[PDB]
Amino acid sequence: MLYKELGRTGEEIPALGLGTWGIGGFETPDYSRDEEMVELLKTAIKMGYTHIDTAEYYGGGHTEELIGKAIKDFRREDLFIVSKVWPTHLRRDDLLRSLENTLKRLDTDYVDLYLIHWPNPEIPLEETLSAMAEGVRQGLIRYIGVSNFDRRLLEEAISKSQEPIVCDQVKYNIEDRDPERDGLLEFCQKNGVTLVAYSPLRRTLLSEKTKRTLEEIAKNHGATIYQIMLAWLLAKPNVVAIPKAGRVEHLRENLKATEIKLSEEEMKLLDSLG
Ligand SMILES: NC(=O)c1ccc[n+]([C@@H]2O[C@H](COP(=O)([O-])OP(=O)(O)OC[C@H]3O[C@@H](n4cnc5c(N)ncnc54)[C@H](OP(=O)(O)O)[C@@H]3O)[C@@H](O)[C@H]2O)c1
Repeated sequence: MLYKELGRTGEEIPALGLGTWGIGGFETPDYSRDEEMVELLKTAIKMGYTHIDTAEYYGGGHTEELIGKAIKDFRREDLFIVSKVWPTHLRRDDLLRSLENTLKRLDTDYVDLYLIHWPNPEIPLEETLSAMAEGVRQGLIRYIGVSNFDRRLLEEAISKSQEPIVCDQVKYNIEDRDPERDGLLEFCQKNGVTLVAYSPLRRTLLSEKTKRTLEEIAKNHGATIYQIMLAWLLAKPNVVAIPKAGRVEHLRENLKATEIKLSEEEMKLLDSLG
């Protein structure tokens, strides 16, 4: 497992996080593979997927419940657990309730990282960030961050927050390159913010052109195309990735991607795909 520093914390985290969207349901709870999913999560944690990405929204709360069971076989302090508050709950009292229920469902006293899941232009950022600071002061949150903030909003968040904003979790992969067009990745890299790439496999939906260049490079490393697209992200400074893998095979395969060394010319060729 590759490790990288989170923001300017002097703390390193696993550079591959464990995406949990769809585990125990999507927008609503799905109780139908609960034992299988708890066992999957335990096996991922045991393989080294100690950085876990979840949200109150996930499975209508049930994803955090399953994660809550799975983490009982491990020392809590060895795990890096990330949750998120949905844009409907960014008002102070709603945020603190969401935090509390997240903690209840995880059955733990704190989260390692807590994110604004999406910005809500109707709720002043300063209010939301100050409520999150209360969470930190109370020992309920170790670090705060944001998600789906463009460069301007990240700047605005940084100016309005007593606590450091350690990351911006955004969509970023071999095809989806809004963080490059926005100057967001450069901003993060110059200002000690970790960019966390969600949908880092683009849910496997890729054009023919990108598949063609991915295949060449994959075979040169005797890897899969998905391994190449993870290694490409991990090769960039300040970039961490959160693939979702509901199968052992993919958990194992994606872990291997942390020991691929792409050449300079392969990096340039891959950069040229979006
Ligand atoms: N707003 C936000 O902040 C936001 C939005 C979207 C996602 N996220 C987070 O980011 C995570 C990942 O994003 P995502 O789930 O949207 O997309 P993703 O990780 O790009 O792709 C997930 C899909 O790829 C498959 N997969 C994974 N590894 C594979 C491999 N080696 N070979 C073939 N297929 C593979 C999975 O299948 P199997 O499950 O069968 O392995 C799943 O269907 C989510 O779980 C969530 O934690 C956050």
